[PDB]
Amino acid sequence: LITENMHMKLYMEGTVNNHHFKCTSEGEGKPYEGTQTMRIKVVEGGPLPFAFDILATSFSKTFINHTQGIPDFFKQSFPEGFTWERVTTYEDGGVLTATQDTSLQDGCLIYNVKIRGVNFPSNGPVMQKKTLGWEASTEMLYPADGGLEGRSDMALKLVGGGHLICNLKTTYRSKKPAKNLKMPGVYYVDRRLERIKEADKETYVEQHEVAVARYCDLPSKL
Repeated sequence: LITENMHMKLYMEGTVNNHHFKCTSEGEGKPYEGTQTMRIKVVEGGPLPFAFDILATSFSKTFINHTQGIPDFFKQSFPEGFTWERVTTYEDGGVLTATQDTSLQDGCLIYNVKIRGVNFPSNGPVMQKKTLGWEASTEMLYPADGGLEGRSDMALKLVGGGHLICNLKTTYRSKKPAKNLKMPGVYYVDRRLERIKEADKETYVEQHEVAVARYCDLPSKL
């Protein structure tokens, strides 16, 4: 059902500082090796007046390599799928919220994303388009209410070097009933999200992510 190779389709709509846009993507990856690729089109609203980089994480939790017994909450949620919602707070004032629906319709993963970003400073690297990709990041995940919550800090590279830091809070909800879910322990996902190709003023973007889950491998004294 969640096979070694899997494809996905995405529809995205939203608003960043009064600017409306829509996106679509199709892609594929290896859900069990944590690897994936999306080719993304801006179909309405382009060329975007803000750095495409703020959207990157809105574009895939089925594609995380879960290893040492680590109950895979995202894969188990199938056939019925799961949702996520997030608020990302940028240290210079911008806030982006995203609510997403992940389903599996007739062999293919369908993603539906709604974005709303406000308060981005007009003199900031995001609105001035002075960003250069994300550094690697670690998410810590912990169980809450029969779902998972996530916490992460991320660094967006700037022109002239230095970083704009942002903070992520995410709630994961299964649509499959709790007595069918082995819930995992507090765990961590390390991930790297890279841009592979762009064209036509970021109206075409190709994006690749690798992600691997872990329990803490450090010696314990207890």
